[PDB]
Amino acid sequence: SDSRGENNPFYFSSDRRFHTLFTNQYGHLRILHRFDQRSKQIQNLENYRVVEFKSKPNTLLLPHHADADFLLVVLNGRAILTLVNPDSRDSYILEQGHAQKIPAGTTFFLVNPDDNENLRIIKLAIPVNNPHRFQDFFLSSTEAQQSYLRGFSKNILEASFDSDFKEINRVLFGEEESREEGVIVELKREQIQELMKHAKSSSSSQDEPFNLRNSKPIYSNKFGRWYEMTPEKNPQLKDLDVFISSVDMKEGALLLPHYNSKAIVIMVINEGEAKIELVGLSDELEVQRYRAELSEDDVFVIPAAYPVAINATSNLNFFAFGINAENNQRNFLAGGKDNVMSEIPTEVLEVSFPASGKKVEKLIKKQSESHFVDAQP
Amino acid sequence: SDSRGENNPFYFSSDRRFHTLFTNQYGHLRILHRFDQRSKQIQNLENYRVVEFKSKPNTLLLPHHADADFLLVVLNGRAILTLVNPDSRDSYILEQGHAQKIPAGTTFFLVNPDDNENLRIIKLAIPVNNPHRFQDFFLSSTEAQQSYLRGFSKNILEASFDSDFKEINRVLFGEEESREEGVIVELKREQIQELMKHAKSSSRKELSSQDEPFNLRNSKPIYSNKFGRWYEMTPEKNPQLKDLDVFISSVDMKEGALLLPHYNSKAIVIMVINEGEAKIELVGLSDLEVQRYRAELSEDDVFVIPAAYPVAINATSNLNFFAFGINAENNQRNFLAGGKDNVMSEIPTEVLEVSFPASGKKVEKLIKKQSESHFVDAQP
Amino acid sequence: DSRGENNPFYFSSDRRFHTLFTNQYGHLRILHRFDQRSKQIQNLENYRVVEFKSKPNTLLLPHHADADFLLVVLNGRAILTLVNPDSRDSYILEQGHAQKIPAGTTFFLVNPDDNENLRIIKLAIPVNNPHRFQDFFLSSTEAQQSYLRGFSKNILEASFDSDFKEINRVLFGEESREEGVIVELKREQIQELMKHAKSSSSQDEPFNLRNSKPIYSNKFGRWYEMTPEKNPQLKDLDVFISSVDMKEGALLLPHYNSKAIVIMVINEGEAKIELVGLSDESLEVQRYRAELSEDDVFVIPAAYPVAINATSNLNFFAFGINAENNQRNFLAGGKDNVMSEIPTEVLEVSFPASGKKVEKLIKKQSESHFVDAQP
Ligand SMILES: [Ca+2]
Ligand SMILES: [Ca+2]
Ligand SMILES: [Ca+2]
Repeated sequence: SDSRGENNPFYFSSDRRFHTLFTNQYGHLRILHRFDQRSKQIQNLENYRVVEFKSKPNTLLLPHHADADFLLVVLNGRAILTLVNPDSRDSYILEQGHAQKIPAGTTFFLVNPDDNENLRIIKLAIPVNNPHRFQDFFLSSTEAQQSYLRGFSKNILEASFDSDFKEINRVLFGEEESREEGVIVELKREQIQELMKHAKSSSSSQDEPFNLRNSKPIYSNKFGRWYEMTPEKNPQLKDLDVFISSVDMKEGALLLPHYNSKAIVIMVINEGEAKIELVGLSDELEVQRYRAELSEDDVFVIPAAYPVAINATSNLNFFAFGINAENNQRNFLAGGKDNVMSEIPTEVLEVSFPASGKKVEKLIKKQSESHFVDAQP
Repeated sequence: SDSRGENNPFYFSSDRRFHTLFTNQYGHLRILHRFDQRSKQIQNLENYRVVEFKSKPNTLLLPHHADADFLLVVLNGRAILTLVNPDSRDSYILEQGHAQKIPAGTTFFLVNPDDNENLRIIKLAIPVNNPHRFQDFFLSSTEAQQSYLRGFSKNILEASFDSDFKEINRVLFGEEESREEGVIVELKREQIQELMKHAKSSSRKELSSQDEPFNLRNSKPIYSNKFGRWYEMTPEKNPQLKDLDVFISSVDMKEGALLLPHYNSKAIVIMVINEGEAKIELVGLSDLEVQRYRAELSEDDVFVIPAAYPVAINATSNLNFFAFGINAENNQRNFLAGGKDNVMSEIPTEVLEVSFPASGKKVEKLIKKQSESHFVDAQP
Repeated sequence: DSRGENNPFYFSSDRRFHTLFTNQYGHLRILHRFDQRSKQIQNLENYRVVEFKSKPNTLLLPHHADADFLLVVLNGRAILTLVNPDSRDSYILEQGHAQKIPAGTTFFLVNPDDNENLRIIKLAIPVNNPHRFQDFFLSSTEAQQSYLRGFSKNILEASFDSDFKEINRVLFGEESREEGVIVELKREQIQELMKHAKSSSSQDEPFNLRNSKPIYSNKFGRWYEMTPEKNPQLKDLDVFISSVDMKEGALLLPHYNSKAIVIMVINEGEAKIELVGLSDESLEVQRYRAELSEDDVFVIPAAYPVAINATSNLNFFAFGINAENNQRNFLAGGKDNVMSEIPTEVLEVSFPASGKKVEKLIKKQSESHFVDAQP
């Protein structure tokens, strides 16, 4: 009666739950299948899309903008993010863990300055025109796509650029100098240098990128570490009412059963393997079990209030976006810290469970560690 | 053009428009049929649900949390509301009229500390995961439901509680019969008093804390006379209400009293009958003739007054109803008769002259005939 | 290529409006639902647009609607009176004036001019149902019963403290009732409620974007714009308003609004508009074109590139939804040209020609925003 694997509606595997928007020899862009189409239980995520981006060393994703706000996050590798504005531009160096909100319609390009490592990015998108999807407008002209400038008539273009259409087509379109093949190209090492010296490394600005990784972990012991930034801590995060998390776990570590009070969590596996257990209510009852094994790039959604537990089967790190973030309270159901069960009066425990109240409190204090424990032990 | 009784889409009778979520000898929890499913004319109430809870003396609603924001209101009686947080807990004693916003996901339990009076509660619910409904997660293990802790596997449970499953199952699940029968149990006085010790009181004389239970009945009525009185708290005056953009009303009317025709400018009102009976007249527009919506209201019935729709209420017995005003911010109640808050009496003569058949003279005259305000006698 | 009536972003005065009421003294029309014509602008589903036109010395009878209104005077003059529970406020509205009318506010409208017509466009935000609103007229005419008629004899008698007969005579009169919701007033009358009114909570009264410094301005056109960050009423609605003047033969350079969904209407004149979308295997652009005439409405989705040719002297007004911090990115010219902010190395690979050449072309056009439609 359990919902496991690809039958688990909260599981979005990279193997079967993504759609490739673009892919070539240098990298790819993939968009996660819609949340609400997979399950009505997370219908309120219908206004969010998730994009995964990967590109090989010394690559560049060409200038483009979208009718969607983006909360870009670097899961693995390093990158140069340049936001191009109407009368200025800003380049930033994003290290693993760095996040940055990109207002909708902001033209931008991305570089993987690393000479040997791939760049992996996870991006939360909030569409503007249609609540369920957005469009990527590439200003560039490649064999894979026409520049949107091509949408204007000859007369408009000639009067706009104060030039003959033959020069315009020759220089910008190349649709009788040759154009690149796709929206992800490889740059010469020297070129990466020029772009690199102009970028600014992040050392909570309303604009500049931030790294939750270099803040004090909210939870930290021998089995795991948990970094988290909330809208209370960051203005970009407050605008989106979203919190972000980055958690490390050693092989054999267990993230104890817990539930987020009001936040809907979208998590992604950065590296490692994990077994996750989610509890829902069956459908005047009985609990509905949702199980899944997560691997690199897999996405999983933890609905607000649904109890959850994660067992790391290998060293692991996962990232998470918390929707409806403001004042979320993480309620643990075991351990000696943030444990809501330990906050219930003896008299209430007496009637809430079969055994006596004192017999329940005794069992509750058994586990002396908090948040992360030995999966065995 | 007269939709009345159970054919009135804005009427949600206690009799046919509720679904029982749980019921037993000590009390029951019911949820109103979805608003949007009844009428597209109130489509924007789709993200709201309404729950009615009623329990006997000395009872307790076991600890649980829900994926929905709650605006809990004690319609009748008194209760101890305890909010159990990750690392602490707060208890409050709620007298009739008290309201408190319970953030989504907050584990809480509820007790009727009164020895002879029932506890009647009405909750405005705003679901988080799905806009149309929420789930109730009970931590307890009873014959009626499994603890959500059961959803986890034995290995996770053992590791989590650092104990053998044999013990865990016996202590928390047990499926002699040690478990209670349902999610609402009866407690002994000693237990009640013990759950009362740290419970805080609002105390009108004291200085209130914006994040704790508040009672609109301890404030000065906005309207008040021989026939009825109206208490009201708005988001402008309360942060909990502001976060929800909702106002709350508590209206007292004596038998034979008429609540004059009026309309709320922008708030969509969900009203519920606390005690008594009344006849309601709501005015809508047909798809230009007017469309009439009438209903006879009694205890626990819910009725929706769409924003801008004119409405009048006639109390056929002493009455008290409570109301939730959605899209509340800066709402302006426009009365259509009487000598106060009457929008008509604010229309220049020349405009009244062409607006109605008679001269602006005769019209302004008919307007000033009623010297009462808000509440008048229903049978002069 | 989608053009004319086949362009889903084009909402013509000729066939995309529905008349709510019309008589010899004026009419009220509401635009067909945006989302019903195109899913590309589904997020405009909670908005409606109404066009109001009344001749000299007319009055729109007192009424209220379960919808927030942002009323704009396209052409003409007007007296807007907001009738509250315990008071009333009259405002003189000149061409270009805008005023927000909170939902449920009873108001009446007068065209005090002797010859000029009153033309208004209203942005509406429904309260009870997201897709439409109800207009409640207090008045009693041959076209509509007063909503008071909805209450019973007993309620009415007790409410007004009078026998029904008098009530039914003074208010309903099914010395008779007018023909419709728009009536003509004698000059004497106009003068009356005219002198009471007030022209030119301060930041809660009508405002006029044309009394501000144009954001862009030259010999070919000028652009007046008021955003949420400059007006409280606009901030509540998260809407910006625009008034653009263009002389015949002028070209508004290719550009796009970063996050604002724009609803524009042609006040006077005619224009040619070119919008760029994407088709949905080389990815091709989708061209949306149309000729915009008086009262026509056209929607520019956020992020969609657009350009406009004024084929006659022209003025258009626009509503910007999701306005907060909108960034208008121009794609040519000197000022606000995002292409000129792209580094040489990046341009080098984004286009066929070399970076230096791309840069040379981009700088060829030294003029900004508005230019002559001639190279
Ligand atoms: Ca027990
Ligand atoms: Ca008359
Ligand atoms: Ca090139």
